[PDB]
Amino acid sequence: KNSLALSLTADQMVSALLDAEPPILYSEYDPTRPFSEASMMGLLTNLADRELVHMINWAKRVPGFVDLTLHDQVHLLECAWLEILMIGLVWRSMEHPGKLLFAPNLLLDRNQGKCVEGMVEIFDMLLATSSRFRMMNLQGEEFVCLKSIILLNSGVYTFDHIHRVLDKITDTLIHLMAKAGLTLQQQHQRLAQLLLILSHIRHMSNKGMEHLYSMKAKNVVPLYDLLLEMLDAHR
Amino acid sequence: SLALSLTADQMVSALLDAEPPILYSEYDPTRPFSEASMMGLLTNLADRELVHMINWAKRVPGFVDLTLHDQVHLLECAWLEILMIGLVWRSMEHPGKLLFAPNLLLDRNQGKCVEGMVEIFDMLLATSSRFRMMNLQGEEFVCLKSIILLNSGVYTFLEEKDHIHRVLDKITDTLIHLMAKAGLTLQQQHQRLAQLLLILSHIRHMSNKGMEHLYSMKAKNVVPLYDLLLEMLDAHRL
Amino acid sequence: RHKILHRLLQEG
Amino acid sequence: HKILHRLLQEG
Ligand SMILES: OCc1cc(Br)c(-c2ccc(O)cc2)c(-c2ccoc2)c1
Ligand SMILES: OCc1cc(Br)c(-c2ccc(O)cc2)c(-c2ccoc2)c1
Repeated sequence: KNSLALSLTADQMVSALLDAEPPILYSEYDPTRPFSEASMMGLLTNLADRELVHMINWAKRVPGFVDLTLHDQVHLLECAWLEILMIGLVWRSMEHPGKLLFAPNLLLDRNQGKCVEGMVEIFDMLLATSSRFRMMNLQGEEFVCLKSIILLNSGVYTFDHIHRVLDKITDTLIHLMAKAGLTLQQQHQRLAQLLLILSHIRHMSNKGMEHLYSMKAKNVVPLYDLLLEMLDAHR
Repeated sequence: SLALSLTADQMVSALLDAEPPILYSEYDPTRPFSEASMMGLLTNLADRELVHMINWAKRVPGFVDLTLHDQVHLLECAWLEILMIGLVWRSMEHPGKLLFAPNLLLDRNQGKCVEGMVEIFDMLLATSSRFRMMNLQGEEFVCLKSIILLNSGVYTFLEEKDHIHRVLDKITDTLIHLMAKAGLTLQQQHQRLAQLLLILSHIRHMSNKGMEHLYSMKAKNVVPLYDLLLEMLDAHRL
Repeated sequence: RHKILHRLLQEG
Repeated sequence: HKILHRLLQEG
């Protein structure tokens, strides 16, 4: 079959994406504070491990993702998994200035980042990206569009259908902006501002991947089943 | 502020005129390749490229409007990305080859001479193909390079920042101006714009990967005493 | 090879 | 006072 994604209109693309959104998971309910280096890293890796399962279900509901061979699907996910978890974290943290909402019951300030060696540097980048999201008034509809772009774009050079789907999402993004009453010039400018943010998400992902591998070497955090495999994906 | 006062066509001329020259490497065709000479060729070239990059940055509209502290940070953050997009651009019309310099075109096999260099080469080759695939033009390239400079470390530093975001919008306008003039429809204009900026994510990725590779070579004692380059390298592991 | 990711991508 | 700092300052 041809890809049923290309026939979708802007509105159907938007509702298909909002409908695919993964649930928001909770962390451990132990109120023991403050965290140690291991307890902290343990909470985060346990959470991500569980989020990655829902991330995978989410990917399959992204218009045009299942039309790709199993090979490609695997490749795109292994390449962008940390970027996707992070933009999700940045999005959820938008309304909580100076804080990272890893989960409803796990709202961390930058200070708590010091609990883990080398973690505060990453926390600062995530917080700044978060203020950036807040100052631009990022909308949920724009957010799901951005997250889908990371999925399809990050490992796309590592290989026409995918590029046609990206154009679709780009059109969907402008549609959302015209709908918000933005002038032509403001639409193009905003499109640019949003996409430039992906360069930052990528940088954040690279740093966090290295930092996560570090922790692994120290033999601290219990890397879980799926997370470990996703981590190993990066030779 | 002449920066926010430039028209689209003047921005283009400003950037095109600031383009640094294409430099040659110390490559001797008769000298057998080793892990040390190949890394020696690249770092020796890069070190000379850095001086031109610093002088080019000064001509990028708005850059000198920033405090020296901000200028230093933007360049310490973007230097390898800029070198890389420059490298990918030069290699556009050479399928399968990376034109590090006019007298130094390397293929992936030649890249195996350095431990773990081949995967970086593969990424640059792929990005280069992408450039061919969409027929990237010179005017668009200079815009991308200036965007990298202004955007890479813009959040890792608030008014001086507001200034940067306005020049960035001026560049987005120029990119639009260039596309409209080329006959592209409105829809085609916003799609190619996204295609262009999506490249920056890949540029940033290769930059992070190559920065790790470079640091690793530095711990193997195969990277010459190039102070500027080394200083640019150390700024990434505070 | 065997990957949990394969299991989640296929079992759906 | 990095080298970059100096090269940036110098006219
Ligand atoms: O150690 C650097 C690090 C930093 C962060 Br920030 C995360 C993280 C990102 C999103 C999320 O929803 C939960 C955790 C991880 C991490 C842990 C497991 O997988 C990713 C590792
Ligand atoms: O070892 C990883 C590595 C890989 C590459 Br590919 C380069 C390089 C990139 C662009 C250019 O114009 C010249 C060299 C460098 C590098 C960067 C600075 O000095 C050497 C380091």
